[PDB]
Amino acid sequence: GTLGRAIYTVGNWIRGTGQALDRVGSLLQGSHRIEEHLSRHRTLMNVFDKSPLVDKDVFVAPSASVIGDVQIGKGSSIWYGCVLRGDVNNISVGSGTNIQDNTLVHVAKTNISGKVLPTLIGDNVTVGHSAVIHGCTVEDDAFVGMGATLLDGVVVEKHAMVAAGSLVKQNTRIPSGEVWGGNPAKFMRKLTDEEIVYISQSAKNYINLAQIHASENSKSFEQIEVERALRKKYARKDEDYDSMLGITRETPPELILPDNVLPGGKPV
Amino acid sequence: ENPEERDRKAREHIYEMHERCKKIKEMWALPIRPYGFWTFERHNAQLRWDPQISQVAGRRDPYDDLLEDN
Amino acid sequence: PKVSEDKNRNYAVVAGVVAIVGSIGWYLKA
Amino acid sequence: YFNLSGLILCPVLGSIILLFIPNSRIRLIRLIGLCASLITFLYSLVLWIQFDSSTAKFQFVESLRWLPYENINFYLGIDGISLFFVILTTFLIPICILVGWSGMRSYGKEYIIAFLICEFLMIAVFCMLDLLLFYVFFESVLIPMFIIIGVWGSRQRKIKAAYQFFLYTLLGSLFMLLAILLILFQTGTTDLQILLTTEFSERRQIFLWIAFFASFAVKVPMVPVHIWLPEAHVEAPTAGSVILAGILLKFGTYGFLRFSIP
Amino acid sequence: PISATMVGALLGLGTQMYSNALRKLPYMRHPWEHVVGMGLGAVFANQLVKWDVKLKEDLDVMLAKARAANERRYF
Amino acid sequence: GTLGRAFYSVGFWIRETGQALDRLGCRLQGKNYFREQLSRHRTLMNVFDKAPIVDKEAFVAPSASVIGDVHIGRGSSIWYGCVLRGDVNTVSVGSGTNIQDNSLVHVAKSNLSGKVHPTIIGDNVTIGHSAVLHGCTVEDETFIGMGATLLDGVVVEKHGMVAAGALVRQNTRIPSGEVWGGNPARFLRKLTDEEIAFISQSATNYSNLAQAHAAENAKPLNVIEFEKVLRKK
Amino acid sequence: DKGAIEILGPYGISYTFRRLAERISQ
Ligand SMILES: CCCCCCCCCCC(CCCCCCCCCC)(CO[C@H]1O[C@@H](CO)[C@H](O[C@@H]2O[C@@H](CO)[C@H](O)[C@@H](O)[C@@H]2O)[C@@H](O)[C@@H]1O)CO[C@H]1O[C@@H](CO)[C@H](O[C@@H]2O[C@@H](CO)[C@H](O)[C@@H](O)[C@@H]2O)[C@@H](O)[C@H]1O
Ligand SMILES: CCCCC/C=C/C/C=C\C/C=C/C/C=C/CCCC(=O)O[C@H](COC(=O)CCCCCCCCCCCCCCCCC)COP(=O)(O)O[C@H]1[C@H](O)[C@H](O)[C@@H](O)[C@H](O)[C@H]1O
Ligand SMILES: CCCCCCCCCCCCCCCCCCCC(=O)O[C@H](COC(=O)CCCCCCCCCCCCCC)COP(=O)(O)OCCN
Ligand SMILES: CCCCCC(=O)OC[C@H](COP(=O)(O)OC[C@H](N)C(=O)O)OC(=O)CCCCC
Ligand SMILES: [Zn+2]
Repeated sequence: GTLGRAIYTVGNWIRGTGQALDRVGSLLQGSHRIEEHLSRHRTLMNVFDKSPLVDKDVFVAPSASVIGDVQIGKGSSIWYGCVLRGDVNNISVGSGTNIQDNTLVHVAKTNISGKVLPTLIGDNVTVGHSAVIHGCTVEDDAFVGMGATLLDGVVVEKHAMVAAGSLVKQNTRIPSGEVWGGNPAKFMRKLTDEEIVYISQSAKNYINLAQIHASENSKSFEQIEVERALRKKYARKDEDYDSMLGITRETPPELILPDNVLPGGKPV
Repeated sequence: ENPEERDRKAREHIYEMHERCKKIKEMWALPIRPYGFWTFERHNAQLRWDPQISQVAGRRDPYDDLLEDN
Repeated sequence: PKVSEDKNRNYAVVAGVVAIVGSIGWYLKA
Repeated sequence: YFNLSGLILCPVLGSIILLFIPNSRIRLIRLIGLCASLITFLYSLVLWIQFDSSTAKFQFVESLRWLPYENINFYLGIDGISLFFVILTTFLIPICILVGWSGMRSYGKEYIIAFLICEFLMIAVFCMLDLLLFYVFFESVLIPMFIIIGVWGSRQRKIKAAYQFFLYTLLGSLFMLLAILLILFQTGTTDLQILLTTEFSERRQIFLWIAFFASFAVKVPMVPVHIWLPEAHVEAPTAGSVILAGILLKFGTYGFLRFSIP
Repeated sequence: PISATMVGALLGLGTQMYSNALRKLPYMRHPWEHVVGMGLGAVFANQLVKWDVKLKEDLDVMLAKARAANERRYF
Repeated sequence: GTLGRAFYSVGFWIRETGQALDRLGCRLQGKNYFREQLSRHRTLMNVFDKAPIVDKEAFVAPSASVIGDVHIGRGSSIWYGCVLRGDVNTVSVGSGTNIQDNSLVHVAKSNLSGKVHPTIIGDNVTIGHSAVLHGCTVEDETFIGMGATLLDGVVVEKHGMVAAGALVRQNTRIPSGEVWGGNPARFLRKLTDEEIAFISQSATNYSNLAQAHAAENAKPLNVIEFEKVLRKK
Repeated sequence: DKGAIEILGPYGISYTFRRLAERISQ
């Protein structure tokens, strides 16, 4: 009531004094420090009357930048720092195809070689970290290693692998079952069936892993505070005192991950 | 420094230091148990409390209560 | 929204103000 | 008016200022340490100028109470014997700082801080006129030199040499401390001006002289205890050897000149 | 000269920045508690001197009483 | 200098005291909105006096990180994800250049390797995607390939092309008109007139595209999105 | 130096404290 109003007025006076002190301290600094501002980074951005068509189930990290004419299929994911600039031409990410951290997918100017085609990444493909894609046509069920660079004109066929740290030269086709790699990107060896199983399992594991990141990067301020309080409260445990009190403190469901992301599916 | 003041200070320092030295040696000469510390007032408290509780039941001379009737 | 709602927190603020004022008076009056 | 207080407080301020400076600012640390050492050296040179050379009384005397009954107190004074030792011990420190100029990026602030604490503790040794506190600052030099030998040694042998030096110094120190205690109990004070005017009995003179010799002969190696000096000298930084050879070997001679012989 | 107020203030600032250093924090982490520590150090040093004077007076009185008690042995 | 740094640190002390007072005032009123974990990223970050000098008609992406003494010419562009960090020395970016997406142009972090050479970028210079320029100096009208890793002490002459994926070793000069590629970088072929014309036109194409991206980035922040994020149930 | 002075010194034979401190468990 009256006490609450008085305390509110005192708080207003204290806030005013604090802001005045902040301004004075900024003046003494010589106005050399550039003040932090509200975030102006747009996750999804239009360029030329063109909008991305990100699907409902896609996980697009807040630090990612899906720009221009980008079409992303169900179940796929775009991870932190990844850039998909489709301003000049089209980029079509398939279903289940995840583009990993700091990866760049950019399409050519439709005339880099005269008969350029858009970047068509297929289904269930996985692209490694820091990879660079500049106009490829990666077919479905493929693997691009981390750090690999695919120049314009290349076509990674189905069930083919590009080794990490490779440079696929322009107009180079990787046949099915090969593991082409190296800076010249020459033939290395044939793929075993275990490698194919590994590719499929990695794609499915990343599909299952994108869900917890999506559920964590979209929480509101109120939910974040509650989860932080619960995490602090259950960080350390004391079974002796709980047994002495006859209680059993159990971790809340908000701090439990699905068993499909644990190393071996640990229920207990 | 003024030569007279320095010498005067030195002599005064020696003299006062010798007096303080004698005082501190006599201080160390003091025994741990003072001469008749049981004679002190702080160490004589039963002599002042027992007369006040002399008539309390449980401490009386047996013949005391036999004469308090009259 | 010019009202502080938490009654317990308001009493803590009042107690802190009283403690500061009393400490200042104690250091001044004696 | 230049007195013994400022000459001792200058290294104190120099070491305090470097104590709260970020280690990334390597240039500032070196500049401030060198400036403090040079200011202390100039202060000593000025102290030389105003030194009277016709009086045997101690000059620039300063006092600060230590025991509540003024039995023992911080008495600071210089004479014609310990003036040049103070000048030398303030002159050697800037040279020690300049020696490790190039490599100072690796040692850090703890190097110059250690040398400044060394200077502060060695200026007070040559200026103390109280027997007990002369021992307190006499054997306080171990910690800075222990750190200097161990932390910034050359090879893995640095652990052994530090142990040997520290152990010999302790063996001398406590056997001298017993004599200091016996003198304090009998005389009543530990002031040099009073201990030089007290007639000691003939029997007690030999025992006290031997006990004083035990601590001093280690720091001025005569014959049987000269086995720590070579190892400590070789297993020491270049500036560290200058301190051990320039000043720390002058404690025994000064101790004999100031206390034992009178 | 060196008064108790200035040595107390320096000790308070030093102990505040020493506490900040011990916790791997910047020296001047919270500027207000540095001022608080300076004030508390000055107050503590002044109170220490004021207590030391009274303590010496009381010790002198007790020692006078002890010497008087000892001196009576000779009668 | 040293006098300025003391005033800067005192400014931090006073600003911290003011912010603490503001937080205390918020807490008396019951508000706790200061606890929100907002991103502290600044597209232009200064290190004491060293602050980036960016021309008015230069596109800098909001996610690009420019730190220290960095100079951007008129018509240049720093695209998404770039990190232009010059602190021990300066990073000079000319006019008409285009640091493309996820590219790194930084200077050495210590003097142990020797002297920190400033990074200089000419005019109409095309830096490829994910290209790391570490203390080099490229002349104008040159092309740096995708994934290139130019090291320090490297001079790329006028009309010089560094092939994609190449790694130019330390203290290497690429002669004018020659293409250097592979690991390590070695001479491969001489540039043709058509490639020179394409290099000239790519700079203008990206300069025109950066204007459109800047126009789309200068639009007022959407309020519908802000309201939607505020109410999440 | 390396002989009698060292053996009778602090570590030639005075290191028996290792053979003396370890016996304190009794
Ligand atoms: C660890 C740091 C080491 C620093 C010490 C070396 C630096 C030297 C400065 C030491 C210092 C501060 C102590 C610091 C405490 C440490 C901080 C504790 C933690 C804090 C976080 C005390 O030093 C003086 O104090 C004197 C005591 O009075 C003592 O003199 C002996 O006393 C007799 C006894 O009765 C002996 O019989 C006799 O032989 C000596 O005369 C001596 O101790 C010494 O002279 C400086 O003196 C300070 O106190 C007094 C002066 O007295 C001053 O104010 C006084 O107030 C009234 C008196 O209450 C007086 O009425 C008033 O007139 C006076 O103005 C102060 O303004 C200031 O000058
Ligand atoms: C530029 C020149 C001036 C420059 C100098 C400017 C000076 C500004 C004036 C005064 C500065 C005051 C300094 C006093 C500061 C005291 C410490 C602040 C204490 C404080 O957390 O606040 C109240 C607490 O309530 C009290 O339990 C105890 C709080 C009682 C004390 C609060 C009373 C403050 C009123 C001050 C009078 C203002 C009069 C007007 C002043 C403005 C002038 C117009 C908020 O509790 P809370 O539950 O929401 O949250 C707290 C808080 O988050 C942390 O302490 C803990 O993390 C948390 O556990 C919880 O305890
Ligand atoms: C003596 C030689 C001279 C030394 C120099 C003396 C100088 C005078 C003293 C200067 C002290 C300066 C300190 C600056 C003021 C900071 C105090 C803020 C403490 C505070 O806000 O309260 C919470 C903790 O309480 C606390 O931290 C209270 C800690 C108290 C510990 C000791 C308590 C008294 C014990 C009796 C004396 C010690 C034994 C002596 C025989 C902080 O909370 P938070 O935000 O940090 O987070 C949770 C951590 N709990
Ligand atoms: C004049 C400014 C008063 C500002 C009072 C104030 O902020 O209290 C908080 C501080 C730090 O304690 P917190 O862990 O709650 O940090 C809370 C942190 N401020 C935060 O916002 O996260 O308390 C002290 O140590 C100071 C004790 C001496 C207080 C006089
Ligand atoms: Zn491109």
